[PDB]
Amino acid sequence: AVTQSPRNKVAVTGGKVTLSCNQTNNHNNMYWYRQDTGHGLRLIHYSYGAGSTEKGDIPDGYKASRPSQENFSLILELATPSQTSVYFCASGDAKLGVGAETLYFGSGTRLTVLEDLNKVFPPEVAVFEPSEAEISHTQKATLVCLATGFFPDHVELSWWVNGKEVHSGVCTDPQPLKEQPALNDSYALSSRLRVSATFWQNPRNHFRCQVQFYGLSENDEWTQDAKPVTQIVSAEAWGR
Amino acid sequence: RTHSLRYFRLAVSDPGPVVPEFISVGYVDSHPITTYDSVTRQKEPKAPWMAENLAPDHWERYTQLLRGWQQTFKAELRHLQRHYNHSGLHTYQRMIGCELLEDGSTTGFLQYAYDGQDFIIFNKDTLSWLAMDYVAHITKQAWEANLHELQYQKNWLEEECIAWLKRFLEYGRDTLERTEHPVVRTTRKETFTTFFCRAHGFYPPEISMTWMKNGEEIAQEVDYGGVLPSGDGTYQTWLSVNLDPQSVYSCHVEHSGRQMVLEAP
Amino acid sequence: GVEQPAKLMSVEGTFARVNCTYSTSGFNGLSWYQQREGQAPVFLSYVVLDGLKDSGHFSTFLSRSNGYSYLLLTELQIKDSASYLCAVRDSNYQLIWGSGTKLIIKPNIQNPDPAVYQLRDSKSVCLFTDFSQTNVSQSKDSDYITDKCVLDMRSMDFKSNSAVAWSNKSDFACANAFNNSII
Amino acid sequence: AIQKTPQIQVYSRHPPENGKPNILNCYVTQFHPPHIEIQMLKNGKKIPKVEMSDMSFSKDWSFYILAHTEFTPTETDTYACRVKHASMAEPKTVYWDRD
Ligand SMILES: *[C@@H](C)/C=N/c1c(NC[C@@H](O)[C@@H](O)[C@@H](O)CO)[nH]c(=O)[nH]c1=O
Repeated sequence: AVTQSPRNKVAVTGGKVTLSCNQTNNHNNMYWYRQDTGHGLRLIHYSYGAGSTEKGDIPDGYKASRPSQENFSLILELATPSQTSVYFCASGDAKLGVGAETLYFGSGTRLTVLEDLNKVFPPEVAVFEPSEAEISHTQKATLVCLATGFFPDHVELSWWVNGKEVHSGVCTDPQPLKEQPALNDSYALSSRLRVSATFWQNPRNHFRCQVQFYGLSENDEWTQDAKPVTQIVSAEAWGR
Repeated sequence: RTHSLRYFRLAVSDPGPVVPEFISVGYVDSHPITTYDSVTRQKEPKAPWMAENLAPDHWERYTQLLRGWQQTFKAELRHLQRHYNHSGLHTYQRMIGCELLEDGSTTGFLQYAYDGQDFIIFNKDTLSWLAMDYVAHITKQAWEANLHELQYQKNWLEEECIAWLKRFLEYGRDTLERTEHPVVRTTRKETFTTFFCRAHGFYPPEISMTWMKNGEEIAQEVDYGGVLPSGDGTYQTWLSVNLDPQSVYSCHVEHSGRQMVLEAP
Repeated sequence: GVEQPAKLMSVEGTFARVNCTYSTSGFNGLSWYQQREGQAPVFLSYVVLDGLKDSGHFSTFLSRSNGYSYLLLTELQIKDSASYLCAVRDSNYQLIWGSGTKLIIKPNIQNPDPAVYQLRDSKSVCLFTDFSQTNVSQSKDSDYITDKCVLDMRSMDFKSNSAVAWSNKSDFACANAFNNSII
Repeated sequence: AIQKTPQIQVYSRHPPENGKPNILNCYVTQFHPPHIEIQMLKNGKKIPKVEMSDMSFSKDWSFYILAHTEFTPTETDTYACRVKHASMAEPKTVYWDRD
């Protein structure tokens, strides 16, 4: 229905960031919100039709344009760290009056504006084998994967057992703990996978912890030493 | 007494001169307060007591809504002309508003019109739309398919609309409750004799004129001209009585507590 | 303009009413949205007249004069643990968004076996599994404690409360009596 | 589709006085469709200072407009108000009467 591009972005202070939105629902109204911890959803710019563009509650430092009916891009001419937020694009049918409007939100866009891109670190995945005390006691393995030392938190952990993305016994931490609370803090995230010991006894069961990291795009500058670009890091595991 | 707030909308399929494609004008007690049309693309106050009490934010948000509502309203005219297989010039009109009567009993109305004739009428008590032709029936079933809207309509027509009106009447109470007394004179137009009793320049458009025969007899063979507007915000009226050379006529005029009796030669 | 709680707790399989109290100038509607962690808000219910909207697996009440509405969520499961947003429409048609209430659902465990295991690394993390009233706390020195998590092994009726604590060396141990200290 | 014949009413804003300046009105009402042409006349010629009010709405789905030109009445000069509307195949002219 409603999609957003780019899904994640890591910009520098004083850069050009264009967050575009596209809709399939034939709606004349499209919006741009930002969700921050203390405040609720706050409007930035909206549009009631192709070409028309109006201001919202926070138009400071933000520009928007609706080239076609289906597209309403949010332009950040001069990027600044105070614009780091998760942005949401919405839609609404203008035929249902102006009061009964049901906003159809697109998925988030995690934007992070940094002073120096040298702080962008990719994660390090470590997969831990179960305990024999668990198998003798619970008869369920409860494996654990740790992804430590990544910044920003634009990551997504996923388990891939024998080529299939399992979602049964997976409870990944929803919020990644900061390594130490000092501004850019190189968060780490944990996740647990709890399979039956029989699934662990067979040495043919292949276990893996995949962490997708959304970092610097290829159209960046990393002339110093590493290139922490968008990559997938995983650590494998086998049964015993 | 009674007070009302109405918002009309017009859509024509031929934006000719002196008639824009989309017009929307609000009225309070038959007095223009607001205006919008596709030529200006901006909501503006039609009364000075509207521009002084409504902050510049109220003239910036409702413009955006009207700009969106303009696209919707012109779209609905196209959709109807398809159902009727109509081409050329056609009118799509809308009336919405409430009126606050004396004794507190409020009402709420919302109805559409196509080519001057009623098209569909909303019932805030039954939460349903009334259709006049089969095309209006297809509209009814589509509009009655989003209960979020019908319930929204009832709230505005009953709660929200009155709050605006009470707010609006307090604004320009000096103008809406003004009192200007008439200039009443009597003339003589003989047959090819008819006496005329004319009043001029009264703002409260409720004035009584009764032409009295002898000392006490209401002349029943009289003619009446309505309270025509003048242009300066005042009104005017006249009344005639075909006389006969009898061996005494007097015009009785009362307006806002000023009663005046006039001769008649 | 719109005020809302920030937290709510209720047992799995029971209900939870989430409140909303607006102070807008006018009122044209009240809409509830569900936003769940990384996902985006999903419309739930819209209410503009006074009364209760029996939508089935949930309900919505509105009091116009009091300026108050609550969402009654029933037959709760784990997937329903999210944040709930109420937005009200201004007299000039502006959505005033609330701060959102984070509803957390307690996983009812039929066999609480509080046991802390030590996972070998193939680095020794510590797992605190099978502990609802057992509240965990991020604790101690600079060197890491996580919070409770619910995994629903769909093969069986298993739903275990797990937690993982690790430290950068420091010669810590899984048997280190933590501040939670459920014992 | 549906056309309602307009109602032309020519009068003066103030009591007429032959020699004293005044203003002559033309109050056209109860007409639909809203497209209309109004011309005021003086002894046959077209008065070029006709000022028209903004078109107003009515509860009965008709429209009304007030057209007015400043003038100076005499005992000989005649005035009228010509209106052209789709409800009529020819323009209708109404002359002013003072009495
Ligand atoms: C600004 C004062 C102009 N308002 C205006 C309106 N206002 C009423 C409108 O809010 C309701 O009709 C709507 O909520 C119900 O759908 N209506 C109108 O038709 N034209 C106007 O200019």
